[PDB]
Amino acid sequence: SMHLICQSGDVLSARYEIVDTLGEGAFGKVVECIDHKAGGRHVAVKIVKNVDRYCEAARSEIQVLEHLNTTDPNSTFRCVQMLEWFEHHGHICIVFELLGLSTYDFIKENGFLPFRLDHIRKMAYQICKSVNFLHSNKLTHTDLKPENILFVQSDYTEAYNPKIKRDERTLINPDIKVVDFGSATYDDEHHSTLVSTRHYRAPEVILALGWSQPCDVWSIGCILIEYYLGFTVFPTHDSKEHLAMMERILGPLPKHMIQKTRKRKYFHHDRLDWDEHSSAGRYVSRACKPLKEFMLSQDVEHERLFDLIQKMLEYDPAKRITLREALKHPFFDLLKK
Ligand SMILES: Nc1ncnc2c1c(I)cn2[C@@H]1O[C@H](CO)[C@@H](O)[C@H]1O
Repeated sequence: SMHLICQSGDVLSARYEIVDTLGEGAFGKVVECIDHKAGGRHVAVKIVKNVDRYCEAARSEIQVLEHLNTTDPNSTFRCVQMLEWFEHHGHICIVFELLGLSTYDFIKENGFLPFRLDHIRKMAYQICKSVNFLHSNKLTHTDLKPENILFVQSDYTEAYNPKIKRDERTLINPDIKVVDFGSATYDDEHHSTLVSTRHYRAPEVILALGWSQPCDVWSIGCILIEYYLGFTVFPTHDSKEHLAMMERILGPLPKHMIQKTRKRKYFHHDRLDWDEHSSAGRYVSRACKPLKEFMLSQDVEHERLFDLIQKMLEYDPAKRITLREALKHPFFDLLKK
């Protein structure tokens, strides 16, 4: 059991002393450690469950990272640096540079308040650039979400905010890196139709129409909205409900995608088989609404962000904006000189 080897004070590989837990996922956990063979430098160690599927994903992640960290040794494109890996009591352990809080945890610890728009702009730009780098190297991440975007330094300043009537944390440096390459898939590898359920899943994934780089762009759209609102606009883990939410926010799915899907169960006469008047249906109607109605201001920068988000949430992955195009969107003009 992981609990036997992941506690504060334990030593891994005769080297890494566990300080505390940084975070957890399906795979196991990530712990901060003091590296006694590198002068006491603190690092992050990802301790992977001794379970086939996660061992496999960990081996894949290692191969992806060897490739990315070799192609981009200075982390210009902001993928986390893997320092090494080892085994410990049958657990794969991957050692990474220590980063700050995930963008998820920062939001959580700031009372679910959104990020300020200028930070959203910088972070969005970096995410697009980082993931575009992956896209340039024939990779799709597939598991982009706020937990997998981390601040390089999550240090903040804190003031009372009269407008919200609560104390607010403001981030000092919004620079990020992307983590978790355990699902990342190369173009020449099999893109399994089977993908497991998230808030950040693209419609082509849910409908098993095949996926590739565009599914990442969808996820990034979901992320940006969450950064803007402080909460997710797809809070479900049921697929059909997810599709009903999409329809409420973005309009009906394209007929041609509905026609092509193997997932006939969701539909009836090429319309989503969804009772709006069920208790779940009434929840979807009242919680979800057309995308633009989530805007907190009509100011032009808000309108620019939402225009980009809308393009990232194009249903048809063949028509969805690419990250290469996203990087030229007007929302990013303020970052250029
Ligand atoms: N290198 C790192 N430095 C600091 N924290 C890290 C990492 C990595 I790799 C992951 N995490 C934390 O663990 C959570 C699940 O991966 C993430 O969501 C995050 O909270």
